[PDB]
Amino acid sequence: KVLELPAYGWALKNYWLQYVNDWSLRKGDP
Amino acid sequence: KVLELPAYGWALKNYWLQYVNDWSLRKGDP
Amino acid sequence: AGVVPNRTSSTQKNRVGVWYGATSNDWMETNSAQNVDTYFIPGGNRAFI
Amino acid sequence: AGVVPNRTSSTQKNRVGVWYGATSNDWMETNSAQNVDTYFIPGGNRAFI
Repeated sequence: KVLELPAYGWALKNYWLQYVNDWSLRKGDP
Repeated sequence: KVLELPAYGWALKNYWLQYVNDWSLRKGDP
Repeated sequence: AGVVPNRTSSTQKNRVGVWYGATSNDWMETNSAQNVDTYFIPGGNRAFI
Repeated sequence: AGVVPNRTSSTQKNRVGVWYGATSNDWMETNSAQNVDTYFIPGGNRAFI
């Protein structure tokens, strides 16, 4: 029988590329 | 029997939103 | 193909489906996004092809 | 689910398929695009989900 054992102990790290300078508000501008 | 008649004569017109000011090369700069 | 809806059992409007293969929405990324309007999502999303 | 590949007839590696529903490419649009690099496409295209 397959019991519901706990999940794998992930070794987690943060991998992010922050969106900066609010350039989406200035699309198509000089 | 179905023949191969000329396609519909559409009244085509140009609808475009031009990409301007080369903003894709400055994705993140102030 | 000489297909007119409801002309025949196989051309009934409830028996016709559409499949499309798309892998990009460059319009939303580049052209439509220079000014977001009321038709941004209907006109840009690949769901509407 | 206790699924170990190749341990039963129904879990042979060539008999398993993957289906995913995605409707956005936000990373490609905004984050990954601030500096296009070697993993832009493999890391931003929905085909790789």
